[PDB]
Amino acid sequence: IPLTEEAEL
Amino acid sequence: GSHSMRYFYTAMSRPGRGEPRFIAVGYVDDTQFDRFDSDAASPRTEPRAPWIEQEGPEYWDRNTQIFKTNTQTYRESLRNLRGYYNQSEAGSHIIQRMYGCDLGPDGRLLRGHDQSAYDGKDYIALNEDLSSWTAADTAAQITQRKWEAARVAEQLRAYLEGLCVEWLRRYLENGKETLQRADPPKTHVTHHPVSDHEATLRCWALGFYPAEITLTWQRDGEDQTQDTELVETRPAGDRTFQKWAAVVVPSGEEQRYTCHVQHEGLPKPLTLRWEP
Amino acid sequence: IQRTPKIQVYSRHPAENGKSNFLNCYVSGFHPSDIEVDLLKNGERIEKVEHSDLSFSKDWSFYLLYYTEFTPTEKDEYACRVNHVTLSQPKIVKWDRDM
Repeated sequence: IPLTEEAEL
Repeated sequence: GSHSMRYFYTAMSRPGRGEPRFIAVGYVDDTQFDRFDSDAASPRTEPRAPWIEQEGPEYWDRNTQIFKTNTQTYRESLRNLRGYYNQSEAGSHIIQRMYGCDLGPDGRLLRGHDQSAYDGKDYIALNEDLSSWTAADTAAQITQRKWEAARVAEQLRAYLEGLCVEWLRRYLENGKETLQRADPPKTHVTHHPVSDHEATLRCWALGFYPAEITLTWQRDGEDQTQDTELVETRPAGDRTFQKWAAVVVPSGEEQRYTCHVQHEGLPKPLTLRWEP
Repeated sequence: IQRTPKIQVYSRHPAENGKSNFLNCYVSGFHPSDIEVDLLKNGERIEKVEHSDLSFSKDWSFYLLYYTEFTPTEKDEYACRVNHVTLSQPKIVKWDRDM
């Protein structure tokens, strides 16, 4: 399962 | 054996041709198991391995929500980085990210990974401590500062040590008949005269899984690295891989050469010679 | 900033004339991701060719597999034609069952 709540660069 | 899970994201801008494409693929070891493509007619997470198909609707909804959100997030990231490098709106640019976990033979976390690249160059990476970052340049330092302020490393650590490992173990169990099966290479040596004076010996390895393999030629027991043509390991299309190694040898000296094969699926390492 | 594709053309199974097989064109080591790949039979583009989902290696370079069903014969010539921003003109790699 992929990472949640990923933040922008 | 040891296993890993990775997600690979590509976000590519294309000025004049719509919004940036976002594609995500997930792998366990050398087996792809899911894909998401913002360019699909109806973007949704799709299964790419039989053992993932048993996951419920909640799983697929969750994946798709994440990837749809990522599509927007990575578009903002592309805008940000264009600015960090003082680039015009005219060119196409690419952000790539790869992250995931490695497990040891014990099933425990060996290490976690999280790396990003911009236009094919390393940009920012999570260090092995899962607590600090390595920024490639002053642009990536801007990202690093933002990520430190937002506790992103802590977020990645929690994921890598928790959900990543927990789900990888689940996939490995559900797909045990394939993911935990090493298929040995089928091997043979072919002989191809190039002239009166020389001939090519080619050592073949076919139908193996996983892709990791060691293929080498020796002459009188001495490694022939510099004189060996070793093609990149290549996918057969049926989950398995192929590779070959070739050396050009003097006519009549063929028996001084041996091909050595190492692979997880083999009962024991192979030593092959040309058999006329 | 840009990397030209490596190209391998080969069959899924050992080639035997008259027996159905799969023709593969594997492009790898390239950047950026846009790439044009055609499989050819006697110089003519094969239709309905399928390909893998875009992914990349540890060094960030992209790779794709293009493939189609085919029946090798003595006379028929197969090849892969690749175009990429790094190439001045499309590169054609002929299928050689010995490689």
